[PDB]
This record gives sequence, structure tokens and C-alpha cells, in this order.
Amino acid sequence: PTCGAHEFQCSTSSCIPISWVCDDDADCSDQSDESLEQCGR
Amino acid sequence: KAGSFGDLQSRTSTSNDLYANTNLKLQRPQAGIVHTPFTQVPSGFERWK
Amino acid sequence: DLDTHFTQYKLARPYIADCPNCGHSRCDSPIAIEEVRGDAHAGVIRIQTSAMF
Ligand SMILES: [Ca+2]
Repeated sequence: PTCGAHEFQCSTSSCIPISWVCDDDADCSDQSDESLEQCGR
Repeated sequence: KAGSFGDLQSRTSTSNDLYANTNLKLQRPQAGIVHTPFTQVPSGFERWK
Repeated sequence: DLDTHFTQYKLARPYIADCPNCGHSRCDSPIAIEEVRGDAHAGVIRIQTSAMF
């Protein structure tokens, strides 16, 4: 499923807040947030 | 009783009201420095644990 | 974003406040330990100072 408007879903129904993306922290289990595509680094 | 169990009682987890007696007492700052020193009995919840 | 956690911290500055026992004689220092918090479960504490990191 999908998470709410204030949550960004990484993978496998685990979502983090919008400010928690590209903030030097792999909060998610799949670490999809800091990937070169979403972060660009 | 300021040191036993109910020295900080709040009616719910986010209540604006808060009852708390802790025997707080203000002391004189000394020798020409700026600070606010106080004195109170330690926590009753910590003593309960 | 890393910048989202520092939007309100750019408006703040360090300050010099007194603290006892720099060396021997209770200095006025840029580092001033205020409100040490030690209520965790493995000896991890949080220290608030006057400097900005
Ligand atoms: Ca993150």
C-alpha cells in the first residue's frame, strides 16, 4: 500500500517523514532514500 | 509530599494544568557572577523506582 | 534534507557564559555546560553547551 501525504515510503510498507530524505541518514531498511537516484550523490 | 510519589501530578499526558510541589527555594548569587542558583528536594518518581 | 534541520539554527549564535573550573579559578568560557541529562539505560548522556557545532 501507500503511506500518507506527510510520509515518504521507501520499500516494504515502511515510510519516513518528508524531511527525513537525503539527510545523511539511511533510516529505511532498504536504504532507498540515499540512493544515487533520489539523492544524486 | 515533594519527595515520595506525587511531586509532579498532571491530569493527562499533555495537560496544560500541572500540580507540582518540589520545595524549590532560591539562593543568593555570590561574589559577583550572574547565575540563578536554587535548592530543591530530589525527584520522588526517581526515588520510587 | 540536511538543511531542514538547520533553518532555525542559522538565526542563533554562540555565547560566553560563566562555568566553574576551567583551570583552577572559575573562568568565563565559550564552553559552558548547562543541563546535563543522564536518564538513559546504557550510560549515554546528552550535554547542552554554549558553542555551536
Ligand atoms: Ca534519512
